[PDB]
Amino acid sequence: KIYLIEHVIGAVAYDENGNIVDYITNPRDLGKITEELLNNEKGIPFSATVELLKKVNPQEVVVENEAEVPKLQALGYRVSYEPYSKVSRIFRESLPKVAIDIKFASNEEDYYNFLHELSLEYTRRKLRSAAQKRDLLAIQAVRAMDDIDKTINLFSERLREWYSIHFPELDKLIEDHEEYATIVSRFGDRGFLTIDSLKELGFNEQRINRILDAAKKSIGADISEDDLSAMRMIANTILDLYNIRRNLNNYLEGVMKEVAPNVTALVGPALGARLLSIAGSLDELAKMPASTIQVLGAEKALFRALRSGGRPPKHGIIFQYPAIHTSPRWQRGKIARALAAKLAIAARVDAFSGRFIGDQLNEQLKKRIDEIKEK
Amino acid sequence: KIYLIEHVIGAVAYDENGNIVDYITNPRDLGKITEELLNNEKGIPFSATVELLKKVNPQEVVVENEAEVPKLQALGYRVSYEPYSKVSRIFRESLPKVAIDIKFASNEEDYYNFLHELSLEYTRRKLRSAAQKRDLLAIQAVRAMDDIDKTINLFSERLREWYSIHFPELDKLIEDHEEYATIVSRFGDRGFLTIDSLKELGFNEQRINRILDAAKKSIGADISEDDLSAMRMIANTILDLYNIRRNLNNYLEGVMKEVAPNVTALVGPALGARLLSIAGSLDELAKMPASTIQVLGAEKALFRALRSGGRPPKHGIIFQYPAIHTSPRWQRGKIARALAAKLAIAARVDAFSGRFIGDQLNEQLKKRIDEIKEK
Amino acid sequence: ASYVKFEVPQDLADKVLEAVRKAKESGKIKKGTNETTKAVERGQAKLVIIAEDVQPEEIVAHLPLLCDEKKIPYVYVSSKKALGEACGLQVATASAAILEPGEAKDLVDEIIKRVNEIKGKT
Amino acid sequence: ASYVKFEVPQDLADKVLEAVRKAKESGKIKKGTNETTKAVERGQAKLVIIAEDVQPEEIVAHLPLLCDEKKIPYVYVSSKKALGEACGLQVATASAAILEPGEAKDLVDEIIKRVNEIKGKT
Amino acid sequence: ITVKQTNMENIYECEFNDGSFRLCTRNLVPNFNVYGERLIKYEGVEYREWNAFRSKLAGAILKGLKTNPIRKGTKVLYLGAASGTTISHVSDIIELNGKAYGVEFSPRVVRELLLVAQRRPNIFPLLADARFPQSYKSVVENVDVLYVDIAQPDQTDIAIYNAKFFLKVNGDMLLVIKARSIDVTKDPKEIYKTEVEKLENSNFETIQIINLDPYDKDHAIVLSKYK
Amino acid sequence: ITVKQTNMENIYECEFNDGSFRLCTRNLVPNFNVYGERLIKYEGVEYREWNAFRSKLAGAILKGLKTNPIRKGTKVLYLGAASGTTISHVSDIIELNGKAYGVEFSPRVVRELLLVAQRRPNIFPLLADARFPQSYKSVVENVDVLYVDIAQPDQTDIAIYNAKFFLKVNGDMLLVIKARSIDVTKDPKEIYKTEVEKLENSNFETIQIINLDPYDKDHAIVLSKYK
RNA sequence: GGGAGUCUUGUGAUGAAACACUCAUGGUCUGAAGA
RNA sequence: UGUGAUGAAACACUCAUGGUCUGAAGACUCCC
RNA sequence: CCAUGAGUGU
RNA sequence: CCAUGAGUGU
Ligand SMILES: Nc1ncnc2c1ncn2[C@@H]1O[C@H](CSCC[C@H](N)C(=O)O)[C@@H](O)[C@H]1O
Ligand SMILES: Nc1ncnc2c1ncn2[C@@H]1O[C@H](CSCC[C@H](N)C(=O)O)[C@@H](O)[C@H]1O
Repeated sequence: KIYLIEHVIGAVAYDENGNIVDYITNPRDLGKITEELLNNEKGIPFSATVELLKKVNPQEVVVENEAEVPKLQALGYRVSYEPYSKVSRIFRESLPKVAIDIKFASNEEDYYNFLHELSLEYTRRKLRSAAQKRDLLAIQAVRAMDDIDKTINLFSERLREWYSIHFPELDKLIEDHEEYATIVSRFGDRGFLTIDSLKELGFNEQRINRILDAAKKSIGADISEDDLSAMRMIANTILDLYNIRRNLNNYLEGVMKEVAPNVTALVGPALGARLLSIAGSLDELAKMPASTIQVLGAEKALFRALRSGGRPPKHGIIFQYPAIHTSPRWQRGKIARALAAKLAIAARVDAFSGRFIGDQLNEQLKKRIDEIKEK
Repeated sequence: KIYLIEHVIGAVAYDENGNIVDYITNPRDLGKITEELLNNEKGIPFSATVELLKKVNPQEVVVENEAEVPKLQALGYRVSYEPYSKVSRIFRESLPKVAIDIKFASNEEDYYNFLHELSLEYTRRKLRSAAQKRDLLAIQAVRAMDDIDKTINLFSERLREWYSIHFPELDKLIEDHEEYATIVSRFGDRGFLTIDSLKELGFNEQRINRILDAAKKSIGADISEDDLSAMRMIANTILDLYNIRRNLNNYLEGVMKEVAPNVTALVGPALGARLLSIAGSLDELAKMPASTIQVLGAEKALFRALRSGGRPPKHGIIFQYPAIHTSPRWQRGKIARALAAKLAIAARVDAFSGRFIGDQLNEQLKKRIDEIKEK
Repeated sequence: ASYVKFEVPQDLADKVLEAVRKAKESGKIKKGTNETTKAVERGQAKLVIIAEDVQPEEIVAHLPLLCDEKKIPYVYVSSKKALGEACGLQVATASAAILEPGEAKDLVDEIIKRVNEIKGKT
Repeated sequence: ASYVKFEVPQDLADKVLEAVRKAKESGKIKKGTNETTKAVERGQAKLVIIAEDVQPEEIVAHLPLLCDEKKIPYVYVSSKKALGEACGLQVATASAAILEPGEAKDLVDEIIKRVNEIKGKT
Repeated sequence: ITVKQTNMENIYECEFNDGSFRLCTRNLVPNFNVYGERLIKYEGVEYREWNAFRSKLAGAILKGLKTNPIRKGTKVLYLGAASGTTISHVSDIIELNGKAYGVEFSPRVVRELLLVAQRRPNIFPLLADARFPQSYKSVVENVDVLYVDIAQPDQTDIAIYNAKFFLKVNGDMLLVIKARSIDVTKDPKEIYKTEVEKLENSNFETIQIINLDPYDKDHAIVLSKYK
Repeated sequence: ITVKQTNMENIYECEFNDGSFRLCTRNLVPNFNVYGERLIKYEGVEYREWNAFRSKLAGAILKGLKTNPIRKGTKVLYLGAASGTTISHVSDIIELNGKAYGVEFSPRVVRELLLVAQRRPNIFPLLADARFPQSYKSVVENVDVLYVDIAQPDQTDIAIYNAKFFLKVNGDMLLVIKARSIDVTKDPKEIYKTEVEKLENSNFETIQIINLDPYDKDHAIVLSKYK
């Protein structure tokens, strides 16, 4: 029975007493070790370990990792594993020393110099594979989107309060922010409004006259071109952001169908991205119970209920789902509970690499929803 | 002794008993009555009143308003006022009726029809005189600036988090948000960076090399042009906002020196505007004690101390004054108190239309500051 | 001065200063423009005294506005040095307020009623 | 199936279904994938049982992952209807968990130790 | 659904689709709503749903207001009209015969008050400071009810000043006492006692004292008769 | 200003211009600070100001940490090194002779850990999950001290698991107990007790238990010896 | 009221406090000492 | 230095990690 | 930060 | 919403 150790130091074999039976030292090369450590994560044995398992011809071997075991079984040996064995400790107890003994380095001084830069290079590599995950860009996108959403509202609310010094009657006459924004942008003074320029936006003539009549009869203030042009900066920026938002939504849709199609199938890119942002990653959303997905984004409300035993939230960010906020109050709980269930399945089939199955998921959901509404 | 009444109905003279000695009915005309109502505010008697004070020749006359008295003393009569006299009450008790009796209208039906449209037209006029005030444009401008300030910071923190998926080392290498955004905007991919484009930003030759090396050895993720252009949308919005802020700053400076030169002299345009924004107007800023102006913008801190009997804030928005936040904690209290004191003087000379005196105020202030710092 | 709305005879102006002094001893007064401002805002003052020789004028100009809003009567004196040195200060004051007359109750009530007559009030 | 990490013999598989049943009576179990997930995240579960015929499979693929993070042992059975009808349900179940063994402690201890052997653990 | 008269003129209650009970008034300007309120037809007559959380008057009614001095043909002086939410309902009540003079000095808000007063001949808007009744002296008459809902530290004094100007003897004043806008530090219940006392010294005859909670926090309304 | 040694190796106190007392450690990389801390020269030697509010170890000391198992030339396993704030100071302490292995699984944060670990040969960064000590098994050696400051519900079990891997017998473990990251519902004082018992059943010898308040709210740190 | 089945349902029935902003009004420190 | 001495908690945000509901019932029909 | 009245976005 | 670690703006 031979206890096998795998380290930066190379590959070492031990008897059950803790004496080095045989060893094969690794090459002192940053490149190859870093790659072999990454490979070892998947269960792949060191190349130095392979050679050593040839040198010694052992009946029973026991390794540190359970992921290695089937790999070495495929290689011809009978293999098991012991997680925190006495032998594995023995090696590491003598690891300041036995680095020199098997000649990995001449002295302690530049063993550590190497191990330090191995670590630097080993994590540099891991740092990169994290950045290469596709769902991150999805997350950053919706976050910027929500920033633009928020800003649009702030700027629009500001513009209305501001521009209404000149043309107060315009505020309550135009419901939509983008429309309001375009008018302040194109004209400025209310007395520059004309039928033809206004027909160009799509305004039915009936509303144009109401706008124009309000502008004619306006109890607003007569104001200089400097004052108006100051306001128009915000109006143009508001218009800018709406365009950027529409561009980002289209981008988000692209990436989201790519990285998590089933979730997108269920709640769309925006709300889907939004849930990824809350969970942290696609893989974290996958590991969640429906009971969590259902309340994501309602943490203040949630822990309020948990501390005091009060009423929990029915829904978190999930509230944005059309079926929920449009439906009456008593149906919302059940729709959310039903959605979250399917979302959780959707997240899991998505993350563990399943192909699209959203059609039946949506069908199942709308079935369940239709039943709820008939009562 | 004749008690005189002034109303939309006209001008009526009463004895102390409450009988109409004589009256002169007003014209049933929106335009003319509205103006005399506005004029009566300043003390100017109705034209109907003058005619009436001629027909009857009373030795002692008494009016409703104290502002009318000096005007009517100038006209030759001995005049006083009783604010809520029995006579004025007697008049209005019969105001449904006496409109018809002195024939201002044929019946009750279209007295109110008229009185309504006058009221609509009278306040419509006042609505305009309020909007025409210059300090309002100052307040909206600076409020919007702070809205942009807030947005610049949010988008910048988003962009850094977002772009660092591709190029993380750039984040800690550029302190300035505007600088950072400028890199992402102009170049995009990190491998597109070139020296001359960077010399153009103002980068010293030494930093250019540190940046270029970082992009070379970057452990960031390789990403599509779709992914990059998404980020650059945010980057470009940042730069837009920076320009608009400065344009708003120049606009603000002009308005602030126009509407409040003395205050502007003490603390600059923005902070002056900011204080106007908290008070609501200049005339409201003026009426404030120094102890309030000192803590404006610290309402959370202030009302906590008033509720609990704890320690009050030293400074509100006044904190932004360079001398204060640069100074150590114990000097701040004395500097703020001195500033607020001078600010109150500045506000009052501003509101009550005094000509510029900011130079001596600043001089007085900088003296006290220097005295404080010499300890 | 332009913030001075009416004319105070010196017999009245002197009876004013005396009413203040008795109020330091037996009642409660406020000294300074900022505290007078708060006294009007808070509705504590029964009588507000403002100096006619303030430099610059606008420092106390808001007090007429404030006092009419809260309908608190105000009176003028000729010297700011005298009013401050009345107040128990060895320095000037631009304006002051009496919160509690005490043994100046009768004295104040006559002032606030004389300044009404010169204000043309019936 | 692909979420099934190791191979469970029907003799072992039967000792599981029985072990679940006694735990309904004498201990505490959780039935359903969502409750099982919550049981592992919270670290309450002593033994996790997963069915081999879930459709789609990915529904329960996460339990092996979750169980290794919190180091809770897991086992497979062949039929989801069988695991559910054990659990005191007349409907299927994809996965279940024993939080408290009760009168099955000895039975469970053998299962969690036999699945160790086929896992190649010394 | 069912609509029926209550003890007070032109004020009705609704039996609803589910069985809830909400206040309403007879719509003076049918097919048009001043805030977001529901429009309801019953036996071909339209009523406006009166939200109590918004209107203090509706609250005081839902809180046991003994008698309402606002009815068909009432002349009311309304200090602090604001956006016109509440005053619109009293417009419905007084019903063309009655008149309502709405004082309000905040331009940002009188702006939408304008809109309400246009469709409603009942209402005579006034952009003015309720502390100086001399500025609207020349538009209004004496009144039956003095409704006062103004956020001011000296709100009570203001009301009294206005009363001896425009409030008929044996007329009524509804005074909304805003505790937290009078003093955020003092106990709301202390303020109520001291303010009612002020009314009682100016020979007002306190009829009823209502707490608007839970519809309005830290608020009370006084009904009293001027002598 | 004045600087002098303390009861513990490579840990110093400062008398200041005003008369305040703040902890500090000897600058391993002079002229360079990992966060915003003051750099201070005294008799031509540079020290780094050790803010206790940021570092739990500095807190534990200022709260009466009896003895420190982290000294000159100590080998430590540091689970949850994060941005490198605290671990940079233990770098100063162990001083090139000693070795510090920082496990941290948050890349967003290891990003800035790297910067600290390049400048400091003491520290060996490892982007790995402390729940799986097998994944960094092949890089480290055994250690004297197990410093565990990880936000995890089963944080204590993780620590014990890592312990029987890498912690020398008779080594010391500093385990930071995050009550609110174990359970926000349960009372912090209840949690401290139940977790320490986990250590004692796993034959750690509880030496000292410190409450970090006010430096860290709802936090406690335990010192015990592994057998 | 007694009995008897059917469909949906642990791949989730039942119960159950989603989040983020703007405007307008008022409540807005101390008070004679300091080098 | 009452034209304000002395005392004395200015405001707005970002990221990372952990703490993330309940758990078996609901709806219909047929026989006297 | 408290209270009142009017609104906005996902 | 709690705690921890890292930062930003007027
Ligand atoms: N001194 C004053 N004179 C006139 N209006 C005042 C005033 N002080 C405050 N107000 C106004 O009074 C209003 C009080 S809010 C009252 C809401 C309204 N009565 C309703 O129930 O719908 C505010 O809009 C404010 O602008
Ligand atoms: N399972 C895990 N394995 C390793 N690190 C973890 C972890 N869970 C949380 N952490 C990390 O532990 C850190 C706790 S804050 C402690 C920081 C460090 N001890 C210092 O004082 O400087 C967090 O940054 C978090 O990213």
